[PDB]
Amino acid sequence: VESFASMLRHSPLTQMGPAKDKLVIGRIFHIVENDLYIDFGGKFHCVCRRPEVDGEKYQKGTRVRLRLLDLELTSRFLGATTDTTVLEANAVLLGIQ
Amino acid sequence: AGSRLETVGSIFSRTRDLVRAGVLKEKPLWFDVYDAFPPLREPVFQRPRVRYGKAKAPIQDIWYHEDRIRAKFYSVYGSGQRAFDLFNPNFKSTCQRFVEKYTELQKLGETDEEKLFVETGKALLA
Amino acid sequence: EDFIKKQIEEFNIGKRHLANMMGEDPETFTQEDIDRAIAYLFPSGLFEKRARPVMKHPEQIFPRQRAIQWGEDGRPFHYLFYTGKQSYYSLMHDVYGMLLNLEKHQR
Amino acid sequence: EDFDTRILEVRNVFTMTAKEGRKKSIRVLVAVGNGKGAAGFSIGKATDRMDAFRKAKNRAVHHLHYIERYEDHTIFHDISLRFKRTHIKMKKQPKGYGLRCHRAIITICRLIGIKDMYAKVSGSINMLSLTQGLFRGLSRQETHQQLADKKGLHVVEIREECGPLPIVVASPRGPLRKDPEPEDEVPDVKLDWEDVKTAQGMKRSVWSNLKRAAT
Amino acid sequence: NEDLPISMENPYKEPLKKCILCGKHVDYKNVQLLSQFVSPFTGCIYGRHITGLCGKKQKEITKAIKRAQIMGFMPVTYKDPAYLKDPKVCNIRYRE
Amino acid sequence: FNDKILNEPLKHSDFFNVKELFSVRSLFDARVHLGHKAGCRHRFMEPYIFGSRLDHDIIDLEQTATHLQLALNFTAHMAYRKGIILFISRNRQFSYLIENMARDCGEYAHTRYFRGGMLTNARLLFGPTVRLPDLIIFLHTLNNIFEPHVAVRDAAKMNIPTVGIVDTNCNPCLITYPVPGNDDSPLAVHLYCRLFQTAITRAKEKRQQVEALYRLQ
Ligand SMILES: [Zn+2]
Ligand SMILES: [Zn+2]
Repeated sequence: VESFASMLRHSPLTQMGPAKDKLVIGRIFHIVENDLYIDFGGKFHCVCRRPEVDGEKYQKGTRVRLRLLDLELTSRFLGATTDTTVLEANAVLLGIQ
Repeated sequence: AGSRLETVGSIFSRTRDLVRAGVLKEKPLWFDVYDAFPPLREPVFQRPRVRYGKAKAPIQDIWYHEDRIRAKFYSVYGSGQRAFDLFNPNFKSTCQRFVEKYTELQKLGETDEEKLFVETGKALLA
Repeated sequence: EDFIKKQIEEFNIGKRHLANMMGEDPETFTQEDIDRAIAYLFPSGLFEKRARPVMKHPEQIFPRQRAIQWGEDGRPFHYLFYTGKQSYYSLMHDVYGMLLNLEKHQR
Repeated sequence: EDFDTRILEVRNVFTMTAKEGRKKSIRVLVAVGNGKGAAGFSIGKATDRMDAFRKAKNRAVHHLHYIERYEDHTIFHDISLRFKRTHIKMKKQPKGYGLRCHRAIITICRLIGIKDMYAKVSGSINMLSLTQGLFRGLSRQETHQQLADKKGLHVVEIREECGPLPIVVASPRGPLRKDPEPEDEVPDVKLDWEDVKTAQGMKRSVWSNLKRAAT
Repeated sequence: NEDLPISMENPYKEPLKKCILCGKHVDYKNVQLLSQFVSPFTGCIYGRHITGLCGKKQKEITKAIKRAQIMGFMPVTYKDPAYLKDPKVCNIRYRE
Repeated sequence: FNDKILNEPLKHSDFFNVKELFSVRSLFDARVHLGHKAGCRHRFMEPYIFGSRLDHDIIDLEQTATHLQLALNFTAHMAYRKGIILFISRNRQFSYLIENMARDCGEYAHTRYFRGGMLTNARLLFGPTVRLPDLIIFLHTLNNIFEPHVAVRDAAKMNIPTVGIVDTNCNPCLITYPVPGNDDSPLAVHLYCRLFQTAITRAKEKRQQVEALYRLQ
């Protein structure tokens, strides 16, 4: 059997390093008007505006490429004891495939 | 009857104590199942508190020798155009090729870091 | 309810009497004739039409009593019982599902 | 049907309203218990005293506790507990001592089943804090079996009435711990000056050991 | 056990940010640099939020500016028009 | 003599063999091990966290597997003994999935706004002789303002056992069976729904088989 520490080591989410400026492919799984909801793996999904150039091959199931500025997007504010999460990661949609 | 005091103890403790007293005449459906297979921690209410002085979280941080040489790799040679997939298991990145072949150089046996980096760099170029 | 059942029986027997009362021993005595007959029998003179006399069937007279949502074992019938608004939430669920499968297909 | 309800405090409580003025609302506090350990207190607030009584006793039977008793006559140890600003110091007492406690504590412990306890309350004698702190301590008792299981050792009793005979009261239900209990010479415990004053006999009071009625 | 994580100092650690003058020598006679950190119209010394300087460098810039202005190297009320062409570094946008 | 059909699974450890239903590989590929950032941590979920990976928490999948085994065995025994299992969450993303899972099985779901007093003022709210659920599964403990749930507190008040998926920002304090795992990702939520549905289904056909056997003998 393979231990969870070995699993975590030979997991791609750990071999990625920090999410910043890492090119990751993902799928579109939900659309609202022009707000594409893309998964890139990991815990959360990202939301990206539909690019107006070539804006019709961005449908449910499309493979896109993402830059992944952030992985969870949390921040603590002035009076808070825990931080305010938005349950969503940050990424920039660069194209298809 | 029952006791709606969620904070004094657990539901198991309150129910066992009431049926021992003789107030809750019929045992609830969950009592014998709990008595057969209790969880690892008794669900007793606890007030969360702030750590104030010299108290730190015992949660450690995850790091590796592979993470060191990944640091050096992403330092000198940027994240390549070969994008990460991150969905399929056993996905091996270009940096993953770098670390595994750095590792085979390490175990074949040698001394110095800069020269490690150079023969693995020419080996990637090959 | 047994109240509704014996009230329906009483209404049937009463409208039979009432048609025989006025002129209408034939079985077909319609509701507007019932209203006309009771209007003649008891001359209303009350400004409120709900304060006027009425002869309707107990379905229209009595309000809609909702059926028992659970049997003789607990175990309520609808899966959305514990919301307390089972019909509205089931409707919301059904419309949302119809939107979902429509999207995956495409007064 | 085996549950007895006793009122403890009835207060005439006013609030101010825009039109009427002073609005009298009766707030009552009751304790409900059967003489087997189960007891609970509650507050009932209404405009009528009978409505307040009914609300209070029904909410208490929905908010019951359970109180462990040593031999169904007294508590397991001495309990020192401060609830907000009410310090209650209670001591287990042997049989026949009677309920030498505050009158509210006497009623509550008669509803519980306790018979032989000493109890001195100090700070603010507030009725609603008294009952709540008493129930906190009596529900946070530690019993002999729990002590034996926690320490892994035998729990024994040595009475002056019987003599040097050791009476095992609680044994561990699992393994027996073999290294003995560390004899800490000159133990670091927080004593009470009233207890030390009474033990040494400089507690000169004309009120302490007065001849009162039963319990 | 060979795959359990181990304790080290944080890799992927970016080096700490350095101010533009960090490691540089600020002198009161360097009225081109001091003029850079002085406002063009009213001669006001800028703050940390405008200059982007660390605390020590902001203190040296302030002291050198006041010293040069009282010793007769810098105008007080305005920036030198001869030095109103230097590389702008201060994050201030007056025009629109 | 029905205490055999109400007592033999109580002495058979894992009477429903639910340990075959999940593995650490399966939980990991469902991304159960992921958690929130270190500032979203809870003092009481601290013992369940394996570590922090780049300020993102990782949940111990061994503890997850043990707690999941215990919770699955408990809900299987309750569904065998014909309790009422109420599924509660406030995602608005997996609400449809949870209600559809309940309807695929035969248990109940509350995925909408929990109005004041469902479980507590239940007799005046529903009817004088309603049976409250004998088990509640919270798939997501937090409500939509990230606070622990009113039905968690109220099930503790009403002495109803609670099986709950706890994330790193959750309070596992008043949940009888906490399963430390990720509940923010579709794969993890799908695996939780699948496991609980299969366990409840498998408990109910085992119950009908056992009562059929007792009726034949
Ligand atoms: Zn500097
Ligand atoms: Zn979460």
